[PDB]
Amino acid sequence: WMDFDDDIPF
Amino acid sequence: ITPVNDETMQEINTLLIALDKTWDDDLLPLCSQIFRRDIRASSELTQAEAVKALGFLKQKAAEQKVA
Repeated sequence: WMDFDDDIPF
Repeated sequence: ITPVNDETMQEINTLLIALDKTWDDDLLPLCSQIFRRDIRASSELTQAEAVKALGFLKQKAAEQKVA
């Protein structure tokens, strides 16, 4: 599960 | 737990505007994927969820200039 702690693009 | 308060909401809104992003287009979709519930409005987050989103927006706003 991707998380807000991951280097998610936005 | 309990719903997002107005001070936290206003901090998120400030950063969305600085990032040229929106609830409808950007953050509500992402929150739905991350928290795996179906979130259709900014007031429908919990405070705990909002604090996580705010930390993520701060990282984004600190990282680089908006193009």
